[PDB]
Amino acid sequence: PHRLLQQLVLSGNLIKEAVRRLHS
Amino acid sequence: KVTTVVATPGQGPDRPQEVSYTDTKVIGNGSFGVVYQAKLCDSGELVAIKKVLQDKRFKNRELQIMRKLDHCNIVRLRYFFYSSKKDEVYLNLVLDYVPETVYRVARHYSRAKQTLPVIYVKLYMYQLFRSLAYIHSFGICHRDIKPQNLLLDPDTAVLKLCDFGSAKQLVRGEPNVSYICSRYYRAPELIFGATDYTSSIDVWSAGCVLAELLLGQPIFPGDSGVDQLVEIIKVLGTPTREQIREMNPNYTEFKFPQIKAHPWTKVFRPRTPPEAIALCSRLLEYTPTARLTPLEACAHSFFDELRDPNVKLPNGRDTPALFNFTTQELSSNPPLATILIPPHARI
Ligand SMILES: O=c1[nH]ccc2oc(-c3ccncc3)cc12
Repeated sequence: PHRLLQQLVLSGNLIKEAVRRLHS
Repeated sequence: KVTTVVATPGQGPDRPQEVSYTDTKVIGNGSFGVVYQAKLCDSGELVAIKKVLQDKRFKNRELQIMRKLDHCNIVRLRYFFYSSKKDEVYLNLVLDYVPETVYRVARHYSRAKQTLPVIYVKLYMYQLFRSLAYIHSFGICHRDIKPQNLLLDPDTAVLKLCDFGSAKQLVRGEPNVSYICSRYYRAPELIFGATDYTSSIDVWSAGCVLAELLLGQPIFPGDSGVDQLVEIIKVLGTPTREQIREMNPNYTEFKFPQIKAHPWTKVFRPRTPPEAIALCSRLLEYTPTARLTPLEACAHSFFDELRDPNVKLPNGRDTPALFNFTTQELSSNPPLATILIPPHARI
């Protein structure tokens, strides 16, 4: 999550993915 | 050996002078550089020497910051000198030596499966907030607040903030790097990629230290950048659309599952002092402007015991100086001085 975090921020899916990883 | 150098006083002068030191010993090494421990020849006083590789046609941010600062809760820059691979230049920061860190003390109790005495939690955190009040009044943001950067004199319980290698004088409108601060203590706006953040990221990190002192372990132990947010969401839930805008106006997420915050009272052990939890809830806010200022944090009810005339350290000793405030330190809210300085503290 360095390039992954960058992607998430750029694609506007950061929270969506974090919530998914909560797992859930 | 006895090493003699020409070094400039961190205070100013700034007129160079011969400084001699001995008993040189490596006590730290990283990508930043090397930290030595040494003994001054005329004083016998111990010092730390931070050696950093310097871009010779540029100025050092840490040096320029360190030269401005003079505060009982900040590590004192005694001298600085340059050396000397052939054409390579190293900047040497000569600092007052302090033997312990909040990290190593907290780790001790943690490994002993017990919590740090509440009085120390008040003492260290209050001194932390003071140091922050001080540096923020210059517009300087530390950007690396963590237990490892909080030095402790174990006898006197004096805390000194150190390691200004990430610090920056923040100017509104001028962007700042987002990938900053040690992960566990990194403010959520930084994870969201904010470049227009403020000194309130230090308050978030201070809140993380507080929580860690209460838990015996980091509150948000992320395994990565994204997982760091996962950890935050477990406690705070998801941010509102308004909190997202407040954190990073350039970030947009139209759809996401909303999650409610976990109650603060269940985050901590049942016997955690309710006032410590209350303070924590006012520091660990998504909205950067909603967090307490360091001064406001100093004036919080949780630190009431520190303002009690009869307060003592568990070792019998009197507490360090807590009320020697300056105009610079009080500048964000000058009237708070009458609450911060209790009647027995005045001259
Ligand atoms: O800036 C830093 N980066 C890493 C280690 C370190 O240790 C000190 C220090 C200062 C005073 N006494 C002991 C250690 C500063 C410092």
